[PDB]
Amino acid sequence: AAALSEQLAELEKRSGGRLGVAVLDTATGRRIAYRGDERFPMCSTFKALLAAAVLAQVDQGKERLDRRITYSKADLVDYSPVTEKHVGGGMTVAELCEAAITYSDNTAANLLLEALGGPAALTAFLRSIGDEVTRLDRWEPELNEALPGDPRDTTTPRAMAATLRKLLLGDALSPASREQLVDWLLANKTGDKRLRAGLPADWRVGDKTGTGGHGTTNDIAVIWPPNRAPIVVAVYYTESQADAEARDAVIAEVGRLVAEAF
Ligand code: NA
Ligand code: NA
Repeated sequence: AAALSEQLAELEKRSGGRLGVAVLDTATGRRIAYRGDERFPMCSTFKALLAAAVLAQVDQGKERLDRRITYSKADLVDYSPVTEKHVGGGMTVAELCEAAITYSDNTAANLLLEALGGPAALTAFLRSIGDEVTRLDRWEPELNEALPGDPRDTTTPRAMAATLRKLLLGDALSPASREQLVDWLLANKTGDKRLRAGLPADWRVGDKTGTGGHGTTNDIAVIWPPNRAPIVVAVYYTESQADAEARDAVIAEVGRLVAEAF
């Protein structure tokens, strides 16, 4: 037999690449990590944090979810499945948050960054809620480059699990904004082959995925088993030589290992 952290090490060994995991069981405070303090490229997982920062502006009376943002075809960057349909007519701030979170729409994220004040404003938001580790440096789509050894646009699994707990289950947002943020992650459409695929069917998942260069596949989540306190799980996987479906399977296996331990 072996501890969960040892099981994750064996998963890493047979999969190749570099795997980072942090888990927090909020019932007990049980915490476990594997490469929990190493930096990993966030890729789209930052969009959960971006939406939170926007909601904090709403909480402060500095932004409105129903504000309509009009843009142009010149704004469209790689991978924008929702915003590329709304150059005509635009989209509201809420719709952009939903697109960014549930479809990993890259232009939506840039438009929300523009509304917020950019990557330094998002990073400042994170410092203000006690995350001294996570950093957004670039805009879409360059922030997905995921160069090994590059500290730009990175987090650690422990920092991200702590931040996601703070945002979805903590004091950072108003009750209404916290509910809205949870709502968006519960509605995610990009995660069915990742953590969700390894968890029992009646566990409820709110998650945000990330995908990038140098074989990067990520998934961060708050998970509610039936009639039980939530578990926060952050998974970062990079420097893999495996194809996208195989990397999804690595994350799904982390989910299964977590479900078999907890
Ligand atoms: Na910790
Ligand atoms: Na593939």
